[PDB]
Amino acid sequence: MMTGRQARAPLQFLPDEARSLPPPKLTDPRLAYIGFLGYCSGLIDNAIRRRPVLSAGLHRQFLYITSFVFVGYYLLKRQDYMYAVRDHDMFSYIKSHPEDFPEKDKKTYREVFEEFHPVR
Amino acid sequence: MLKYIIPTMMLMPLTWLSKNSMIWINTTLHSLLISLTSLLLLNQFGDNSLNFSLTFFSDSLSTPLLILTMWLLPLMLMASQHHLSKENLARKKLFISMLILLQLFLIMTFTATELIFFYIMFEATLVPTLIIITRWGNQTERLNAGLYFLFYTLAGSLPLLVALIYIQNTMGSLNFLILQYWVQPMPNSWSNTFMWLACMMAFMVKMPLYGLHLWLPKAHVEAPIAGSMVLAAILLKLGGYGMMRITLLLNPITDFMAYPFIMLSLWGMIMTSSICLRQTDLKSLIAYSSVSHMALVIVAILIQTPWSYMGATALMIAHGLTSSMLFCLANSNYERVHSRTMILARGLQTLLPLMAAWWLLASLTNLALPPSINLIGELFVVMSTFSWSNITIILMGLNMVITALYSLYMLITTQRGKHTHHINNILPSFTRENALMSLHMLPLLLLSLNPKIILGPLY
Amino acid sequence: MNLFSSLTLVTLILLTMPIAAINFNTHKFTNYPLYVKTTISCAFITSMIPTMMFIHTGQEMIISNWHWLTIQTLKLSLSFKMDFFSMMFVPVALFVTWSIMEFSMWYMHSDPNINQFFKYLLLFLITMLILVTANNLFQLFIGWEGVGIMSFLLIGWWYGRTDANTAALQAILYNRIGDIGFILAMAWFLINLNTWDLQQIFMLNPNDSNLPLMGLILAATGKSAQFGLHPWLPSAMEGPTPVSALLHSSTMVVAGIFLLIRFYPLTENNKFGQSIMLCLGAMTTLFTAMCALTQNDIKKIIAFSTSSQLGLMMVTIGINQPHLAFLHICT
Amino acid sequence: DKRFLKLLRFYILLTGIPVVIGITLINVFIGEAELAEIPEGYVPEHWEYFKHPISRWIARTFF
Amino acid sequence: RDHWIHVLVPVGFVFGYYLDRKNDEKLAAFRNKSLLYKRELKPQEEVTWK
Amino acid sequence: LRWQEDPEPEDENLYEKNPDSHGYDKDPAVDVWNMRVVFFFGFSIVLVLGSTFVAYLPDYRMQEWARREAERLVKYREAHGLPLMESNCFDPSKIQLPED
Amino acid sequence: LIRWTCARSANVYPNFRPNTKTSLLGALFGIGPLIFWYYVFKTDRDRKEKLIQEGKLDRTFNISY
Amino acid sequence: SWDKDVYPEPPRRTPAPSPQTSLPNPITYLTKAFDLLVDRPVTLVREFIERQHAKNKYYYYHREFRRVPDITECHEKDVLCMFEAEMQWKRDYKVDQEIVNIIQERLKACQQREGESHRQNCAKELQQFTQVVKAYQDRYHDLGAHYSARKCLAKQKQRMLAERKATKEAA
Amino acid sequence: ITKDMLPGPYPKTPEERAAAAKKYNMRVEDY
Ligand SMILES: CCCCCCCCCCCCCCCCCC(=O)OC[C@H](COP(=O)([O-])OCC(O)COP(=O)([O-])OC[C@@H](COC(=O)CCCCCCCCCCCCCCCCC)OC(=O)CCCCCCCCCCCCCCCCC)OC(=O)CCCCCCCCCCCCCCCCC
Ligand SMILES: CCCCCCCCCCCCCCCCCC(=O)OC[C@H](COP(=O)([O-])OC[C@H](O)COP(=O)([O-])OC[C@H](COC(=O)CCCCCCCCCCCCCCCCC)OC(=O)CCCCCCCCCCCCCCCCC)OC(=O)CCCCCCCCCCCCCCCCC
Ligand SMILES: CCCCCCCCCCCCCCCCCC(=O)OC[C@H](COP(=O)([O-])OCC[N+](C)(C)C)OC(=O)CCCCCCCCCCCCCCCCC
Ligand SMILES: CCCCCCCCCCCCCCCCCC(=O)OC[C@H](COP(=O)([O-])OCC[N+](C)(C)C)OC(=O)CCCCCCCCCCCCCCCCC
Ligand SMILES: CCCCCCCCCCCCCCCCCC(=O)OC[C@H](COP(=O)([O-])OCC[N+](C)(C)C)OC(=O)CCCCCCCCCCCCCCCCC
Repeated sequence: MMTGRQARAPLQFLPDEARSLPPPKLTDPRLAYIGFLGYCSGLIDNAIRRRPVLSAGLHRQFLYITSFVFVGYYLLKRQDYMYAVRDHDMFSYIKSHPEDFPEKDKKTYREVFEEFHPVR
Repeated sequence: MLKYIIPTMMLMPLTWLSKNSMIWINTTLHSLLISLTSLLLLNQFGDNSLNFSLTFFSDSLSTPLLILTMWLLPLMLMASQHHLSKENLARKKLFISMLILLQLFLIMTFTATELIFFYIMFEATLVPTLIIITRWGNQTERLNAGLYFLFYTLAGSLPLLVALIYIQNTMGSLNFLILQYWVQPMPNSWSNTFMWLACMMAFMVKMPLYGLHLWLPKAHVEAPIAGSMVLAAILLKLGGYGMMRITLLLNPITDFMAYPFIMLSLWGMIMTSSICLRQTDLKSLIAYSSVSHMALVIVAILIQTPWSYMGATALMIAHGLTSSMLFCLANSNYERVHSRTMILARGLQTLLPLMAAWWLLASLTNLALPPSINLIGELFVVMSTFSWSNITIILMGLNMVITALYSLYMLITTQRGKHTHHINNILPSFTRENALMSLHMLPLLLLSLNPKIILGPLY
Repeated sequence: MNLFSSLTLVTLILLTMPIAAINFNTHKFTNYPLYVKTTISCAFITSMIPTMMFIHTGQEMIISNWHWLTIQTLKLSLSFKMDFFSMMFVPVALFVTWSIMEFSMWYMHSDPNINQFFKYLLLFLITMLILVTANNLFQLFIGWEGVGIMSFLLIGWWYGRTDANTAALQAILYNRIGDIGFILAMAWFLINLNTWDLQQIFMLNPNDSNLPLMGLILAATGKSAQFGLHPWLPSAMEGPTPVSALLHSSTMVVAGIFLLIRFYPLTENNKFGQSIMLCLGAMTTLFTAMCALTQNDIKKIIAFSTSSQLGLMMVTIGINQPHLAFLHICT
Repeated sequence: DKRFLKLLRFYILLTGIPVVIGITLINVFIGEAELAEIPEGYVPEHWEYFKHPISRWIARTFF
Repeated sequence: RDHWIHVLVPVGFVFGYYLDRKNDEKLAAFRNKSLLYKRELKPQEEVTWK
Repeated sequence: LRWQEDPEPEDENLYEKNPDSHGYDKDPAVDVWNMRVVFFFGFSIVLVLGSTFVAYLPDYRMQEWARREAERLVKYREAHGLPLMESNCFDPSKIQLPED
Repeated sequence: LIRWTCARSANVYPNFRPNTKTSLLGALFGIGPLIFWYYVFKTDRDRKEKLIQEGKLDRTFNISY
Repeated sequence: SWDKDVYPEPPRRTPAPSPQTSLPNPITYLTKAFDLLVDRPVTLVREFIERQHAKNKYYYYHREFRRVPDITECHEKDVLCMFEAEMQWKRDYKVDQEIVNIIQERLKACQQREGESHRQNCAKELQQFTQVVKAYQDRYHDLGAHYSARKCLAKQKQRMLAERKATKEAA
Repeated sequence: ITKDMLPGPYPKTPEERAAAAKKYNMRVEDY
């Protein structure tokens, strides 16, 4: 859909306009969930190699957590960028096509007739 | 809702870091603390629901289901710790993890503000239940049972998903609070007819509707005791909750779409109750009685009056407590004679008198003895269905005859008559067993003192 | 006022006190039957004071003391109707029950479960006075199903006997067939009159009262063992003799008759309901007195006797004489 | 059965007798609120719309 | 602590309770702005609820 | 013959090794503390304090308020000669009907 | 006893054959009463709805439903 | 106590005791025994508890909801206005429910109080009951379990179209 | 309990009728 939008400047994971956007906080709950997924990967890595699950290889568990948080931070940056691009294109298209988006006359319910259906 | 979701999740490190002799005690203790905490959901208002966030809310429909759900977990742990005593320790912790995970999915099934998140938690409940039945059920047929439970649900629920996404494309939202104000009337057409079926048939399977009920006397029978407790007490009520939410969007087409299903329920409660008169398996009898009781909840939701919704939510809470207690009583006899045949162990009041008193009280609540909330829900549904059509009292009243007849027959066969001579392993009732019966029966009887908290959002 | 209502509620709370004593126990009782019999003799004495001051002035009241539940326009309260029917039936029932329990201290002396027997007999008496003192249909239905359940538990007192269990379940079956009509009446009064209270039923006074009175007649046919729903009362002789003496002769089985006496402002304006009650009562009193002419079990003869007397009570309701029917109950 | 019933009554009464004694002392010595008209300019707290002290405490503490 | 495992579910309550209160400040756009409950602020008051 | 299988283990009686068993565990100290946890946190905490909590709910779903408010409105419109309730929920001056 | 309880439940469908007898009994006792109670309740509610919309059904004190 | 206008009672006329016999009735002796043995200790305990209440007096309030705009002057699908209109409608519906309950309590109290001449002497309470039940039925009946202010407004507009058509055809 | 003591299909040959009569602990002439 938006593939011609990111085709004049291809293969940019985060373009330069993405820096206009606020980055995800480090206490982002999505980023905390990705760190939790890294911790679960570290536990499964101890489990399949028959290491003691919570205790063995704390350096390896911490590199799992760190690597998932590291990749996931940039994935969340790109996610928020693409939804911001989606809304920017939507609003610029509505602003440039007023004949397709008229302001509908809102009626109050004193004029609005709705059919009544009795439950009896 | 996150003050309940996070302690329920903290039960997972609590069960996996506990000492091996402490995993029942610790999970029972802290699940009882979560259940005590669940009464803060009774901050309900006469006009507004208790709306926590964009994701979660709780009106007077979801609140008793939440309190019953959070109450059922310690009782399931007490019911299950004896027959899993010889189990491997990690499999025991995995069993407790499946119960905790099922509680976690249920409490945000009932509080899900948005309907597709309701759908995802609603269907997420399948996986721990399927695992509990097929892994810790006792017999061969559990595997076949796990298929029926899986595939009557999904075949009903995958058209719901599409239907909900269609509403997402039509209304722009699936927030139930937005849909309270943006609901448009659903006229008579074929498109809206299959819209109605896609919105309703997943919950018809969950209730179960008569004719769609066949998964239940396999799934509740072949399950272990905690599986049967949560299946009868909570997971049937996902269908009633989902109907009470989804029939907002289905007016006025419901006024003639309900006619076949009402027939299937009104005759179905005559059939399945009659089936209970000739059941040889006691646990199958309790399962068919659950189908018969949920038929009234189906009729009450489809006729959609205030009295019928009040009776249906009272009957859902009351049936949850009563059916869970009846499965626990049948399990207490199964853990002595190792057979679910009801005619096998007879005359048990001569051997086990206090457990016979628990059988008596659970039978009296099953036959809706006033003033139990069983009778409150039963009676209010009967009032509303009499107003719907005066002839229904026939099929209502005849049901209350047969409901009495199978309730006492169960009580006469197992408790009365002469004891079986060759059965000599009838141990005296453990403190755990009488405790389990009292933790079902005492809240059930105390709710008769103040039933307004289980009468739902339009009390 | 303050004497009448206080001693009214003291009679009922006093009856509930030995149930609380037997449920909160640790020891083997020093003659719990004597305690229950002393309690019921004292409740007879306490119930005689509102009866005397009804005989003096005609003093009647309603004690709606506890708001229980409001279903939008149906306020349900714990409500006690102290009128002529309660004022005469409560002392007669307490006097009869006091004799039944001093009889039971002899007759049931060999029974190892005599405390459970006196507990069940007192629970019957409590549910029967809930039935006869009720002001709304829900509380009357509590008393109604309560005397049905205590009837079950007391017919099947010797529960290893197959005939006792069969007779107890038969009594349940016929009474639930009558409860169909009870719940029909409750449904009609709620939908058409917006009430279960007797006062609004009598004040609205509906002319199209065929269907609720047919429901009440079906409920009395079940409860008072009229023809068609009669054989459970001769089957109920399978219980012990104090059960047959208290419940199945004098106190429980008049309840259906009592129900139609309670709704006499509706039956007096319905000649069709009067004719139905007249024909049903005459059919019952002929058939059961005819059955009693050849029986050999003495309790079966007395059971067909009292079902014939209940048929006579149904007759005198059917000739629009409800106070003679109530007098024949108390007699 | 007797041991179960003794332990059941013990653990119900263990908190129930202090709860009944405390409710009695609250009803006697603290006592119940009196209905009053709202003064001019006074904005009541949300727990001040309830009559019993335990209800006001629940409304102030939890709800 | 010798009984450190008995604080997992209670602190998970409190922290959960904390997050609920922390969410309320994110849903305070209509605080003292509803037509039903808008009012002038009392002295030494900055918000009508927290 | 058929394969190598453990025979059926006989069903254990918890009262044999522990005649004071509450049925929670075969270790008697764990059994007694499981009993105390179930009874204290189930009956002493949830049932008693929970029933006390429900008994003193602050006007659950504004029923009592609604009586008292009704006792205001009746008293306003008994005295002013107004009817106790109108058939119209909404003022007919603020309703446009579809003309015909 | 085990043989009886197995015959009553699990052996029934392996020994079911759809023929004239089982089809004519399964449709008489399975969908027959559904059609019957459908037409009874439908005729009753059509008659009652017609009486209410024609102002003939006495609904004077009916406010609970 | 309560307000004697919303819960009215006629003045009590009890007759003076005119004993014709020489036998003393037990009711006067039991009334004196109830006054001595029962009523005075209960009164003293209540006076003690009432002094303990008067030592610490505090107040609660009846919550006053101001009137927000109703559903007729809310724009269609405007959830912020029609939410408040819906909450106002639900509160008014709950209060109308309690008004019907008050009038039913008056009707039942009159039926017990007037006794055997209840049919003549309770015509005013019966008439008020009939008026308020007709108003409640026109306002809220047949809306269903999913009632709202929109359903009630649609019911009122249907009833007003029927009344306008009946007025037009009769002129 | 085992598989050849459970109920099975309808007996057609006389030896099948004989072995199912033996299974239900009764005579072939009575089965
Ligand atoms: C007692 C121990 C019981 C056992 C302990 C353990 C119990 C088990 C565990 C329970 C745990 C709690 C469970 C949750 C419940 C929480 C409490 C609650 O919700 O209370 C609700 C409710 C409201 O309490 P509240 O909101 O706190 O107070 C409202 C007031 O506005 C505010 O109150 P107030 O300020 O207006 O009143 C203050 C009141 C304090 O308030 C209380 O005590 C009420 C709280 C007690 C609640 C107890 C509930 C537990 C269950 C009790 C029932 C079962 C007991 C065993 C069985 C008995 C037989 C059945 O003061 C008094 O009590 C003192 C007055 C004493 C009068 C009698 C003596 C006078 C003469 C004395 C002469 C000698 C001295 C002369 C000189 C004196 C000089 C100074 O309280 C009650 O219902 C109290 C129970 C009694 C009710 C009336 C009983 C008679 C009714 C008869 C007719 C109706 C029934 C007909 C049946 C017919 C047969 C079928
Ligand atoms: C908030 C505060 C509330 C305080 C008040 C409590 C309110 C009710 C709560 C629930 C009470 C049930 C507890 C007893 C039954 C279960 C255990 C048992 O069987 O023990 C036998 C045992 C004594 O027997 P045993 O000789 O040692 O051995 C038994 C034998 O093996 C052989 O046994 P058996 O067959 O000879 O004897 C069993 C017998 C068998 O008798 C029957 O089955 C006949 C019952 C039905 C016909 C008669 C009643 C009909 C309805 C009228 C009553 C309700 C309305 C009354 C109002 C006026 C009208 C509107 O049952 C009884 O006598 C129980 C009396 C109460 C029956 C309640 C209705 C059950 C019927 C089914 C449902 C009906 C609708 C629900 C009603 C709910 C009312 C609140 O009892 C005890 O040791 C009691 C332990 C302590 C109980 C505490 C109860 C409260 C627990 C709640 C805790 C939290 C709040 C704190 C309150 C604490 C208060 C102290
Ligand atoms: C548990 C077993 C039974 C389960 C039953 C589940 C429900 C049964 C009915 C499902 C119908 C299919 C989904 C409908 C979703 C409705 C969404 C919608 O907008 O509909 C209107 C739309 C209308 O199209 P539209 O909305 O795009 O058009 C615009 C609107 N108009 C019409 C005005 C121009 O309906 C459809 O497009 C088709 C609806 C019928 C679909 C028929 C194919 C499926 C048949 C039923 C299969 C059921 C499961 C089979 C498997 C059984 C077990 C193995
Ligand atoms: C031995 C123990 C007794 C108490 C000992 C200690 C106290 C000593 C003596 C002093 C008395 C205590 C103070 C007065 C009592 C409290 C008074 C009071 O206002 O209480 C508040 C209220 C009075 O009612 P209310 O109308 O004020 O409030 C009810 C609450 N709303 C409005 C929300 C509905 O509650 C009670 O009094 C509760 C006790 C009721 C007693 C009867 C119980 C029957 C249970 C049956 C269950 C099923 C019923 C189904 C059928 C119903 C009918 C259809
Ligand atoms: C709830 C949904 C999920 C279901 C499962 C939940 C399980 C989890 C458990 C959580 C805790 C328990 C929750 C439910 C609590 C219900 C109890 C409760 O709150 O009650 C409040 C009720 C409410 O009554 P109330 O409304 O009148 O209270 C008045 C309100 N105040 C107190 C503020 C003035 O409390 C009472 O009734 C207290 C009065 C005394 C108790 C009754 C005494 C008499 C009982 C019968 C005596 C014998 C009569 C004759 C019979 C003879 C023998 C048969």
